[PDB]
Amino acid sequence: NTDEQVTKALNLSHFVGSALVVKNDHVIYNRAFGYANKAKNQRNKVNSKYQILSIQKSMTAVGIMQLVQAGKVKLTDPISKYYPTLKHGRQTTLRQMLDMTTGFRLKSGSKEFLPENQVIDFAAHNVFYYPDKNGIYNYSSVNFLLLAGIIRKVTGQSYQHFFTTHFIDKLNLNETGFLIHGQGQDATTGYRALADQTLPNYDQTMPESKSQMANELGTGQVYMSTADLFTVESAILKGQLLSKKNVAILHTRTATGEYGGGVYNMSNGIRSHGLGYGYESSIFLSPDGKTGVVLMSNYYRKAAGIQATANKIFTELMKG
Repeated sequence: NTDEQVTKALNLSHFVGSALVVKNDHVIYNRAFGYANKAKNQRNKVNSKYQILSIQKSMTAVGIMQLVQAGKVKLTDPISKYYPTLKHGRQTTLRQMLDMTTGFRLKSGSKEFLPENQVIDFAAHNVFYYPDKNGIYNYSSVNFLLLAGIIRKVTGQSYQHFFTTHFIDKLNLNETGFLIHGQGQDATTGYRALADQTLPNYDQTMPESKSQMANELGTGQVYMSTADLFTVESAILKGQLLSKKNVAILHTRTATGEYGGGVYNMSNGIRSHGLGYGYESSIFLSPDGKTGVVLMSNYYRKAAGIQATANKIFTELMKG
């Protein structure tokens, strides 16, 4: 029984959050564990909202590739086309930015809360360039912040506007939004764990300032339910937002990394993972978008990471 084996694996890892498993487009597991907000005695629910974190990068990537399908950008474009004031790494292509094969890094964003255009400007002006990292896989969030800046520049509207129109309104997502506006009903709280902690105690909540939220432009500023996250990633692989031909060009690994077009590309589908602000997010999805696992947790513990758990579940699920 899938339910017994998934529940046992989630209990063993002291899972806190919501868990979703889908096999051939049928939900075969949908359960929540522990507390959304311990002080208010609010349990996590299957439709609770959690931070998608870096999994938002897969959606920023699709936004870029939509602009490619519409003939407004090319993947061979240099970053200097969109950011003419850059001194260094000007030849870096949109393709590299999408694959995390750039030498760009932003050490930190602004300490103040800034509107989108000033976040983008802060990045363009403070980003460091390491020539040694050019062309080789290295995770660097600023790549996707700068890609969200390209969406803004090309469209003449906000990234929030792009995201709301192209995902939230488009797929009728009822548990999806930006954290900066508040989660609303069935909100979760992020909890801070210690390095060695496995057992949830809800001792410490984890702060996130409005500046931190603004600084996650394109990279990790959105909440979703498990269902909403599965809807989006499934819709992508199924050709609902972008041609399947363009999905395959986007989701192409590199010589040095599985990562390609905002996801990790494996032999048996895709993986995306997020960490931050007390949260962890994990999705594993089959190539056809019909089989996979979403775990989202508001109580990240290094010593009880949810990605290993999702991976184990997914590996078994894909055996049949």
